[PDB]
Amino acid sequence: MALLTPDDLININMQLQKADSAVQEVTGLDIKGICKALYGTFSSSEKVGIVPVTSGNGIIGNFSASLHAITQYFGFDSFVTDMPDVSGYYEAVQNGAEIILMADDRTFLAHNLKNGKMANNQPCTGIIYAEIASRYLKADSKDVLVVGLGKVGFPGAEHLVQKDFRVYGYDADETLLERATSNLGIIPFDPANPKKFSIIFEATPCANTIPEAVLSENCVLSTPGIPCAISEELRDKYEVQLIAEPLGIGTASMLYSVL
Ligand SMILES: NC(=O)C1=CN([C@@H]2O[C@H](COP(=O)(O)OP(=O)(O)OC[C@H]3O[C@@H](n4cnc5c(N)ncnc54)[C@H](O)[C@@H]3O)[C@@H](O)[C@H]2O)C=CC1
Ligand SMILES: N[C@@H](CCCCNC(=O)[C@H]1CCC=N1)C(=O)O
Ligand SMILES: [Mg+2]
Ligand code: NA
Repeated sequence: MALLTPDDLININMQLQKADSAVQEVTGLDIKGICKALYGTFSSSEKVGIVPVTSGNGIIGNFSASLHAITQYFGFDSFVTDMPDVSGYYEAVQNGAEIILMADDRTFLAHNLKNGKMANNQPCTGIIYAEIASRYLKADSKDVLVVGLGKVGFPGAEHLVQKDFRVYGYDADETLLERATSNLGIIPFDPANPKKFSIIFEATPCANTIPEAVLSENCVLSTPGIPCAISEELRDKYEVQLIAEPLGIGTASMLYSVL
């Protein structure tokens, strides 16, 4: 388990703007366009109730405020409830929320009360970041390297397999790698025998997970992982096109998936 810190979420609007610019450079589409390609949906000022939750480690500084900003950015009529938890849920529904957005330490969900669709942050984040990686316009290859095969990584890899990409996967935990290979049919990546990729998807709570020998010039690294999968030095050396943002892209994926 690795949760967001208040420091991760400083100037969320600038982080989102930069991420959107990067996604547009890499794919030719903005985040809205990516969500449109994934789900066929667009926002129509749907009312979104954001409920703070005191469960477990409790309320995270900047979390609800960031969700407030993210939802407004994508054109939703969002609000944050005064009360937390069940009282907050009640408040949200009474105040006309169509979509409920809330998170404890284990689950971050979006529930559309109008159509009954419900999203989980983990697969939604994996899918969108993998989708963005795969749409790299100057890729020249359908080989994709997936580093990290957990809650976010596995559904990302699954998506890429469904989208007919040649998926190579690595996880430091042998069992997780074996599970991904036997359930998805991905190619197990051997770090001792590396090849260069133009498309990399990483979902790990660790730094320096992308070895130099894997990088090619101008390669895309699409990663929700925190901290950054690659050092500044390696990122600069190979002019890596980085898509990395702490909350907004995954939240967009959730919201557009329930429309
Ligand atoms: N930016 C965003 O919007 C979001 C970010 N996150 C962040 O994404 C990260 C991943 O989340 P989950 O998939 O839920 O975590 P997880 O713990 O379910 O999966 C992480 C996997 O990475 C593997 N791993 C660790 N070090 C490695 C290395 N050096 N090489 C290869 N594999 C390695 C672990 O064995 C584990 O299987 C976390 O840092 C989390 O905080 C999570 C949700 C949304
Ligand atoms: N209950 C808290 C929110 C806890 C969210 C923890 N989940 C994560 O950190 C996920 C979300 C994206 C990256 N990891 C609150 O209401 O303030
Ligand atoms: Mg994100
Ligand atoms: Na990382």
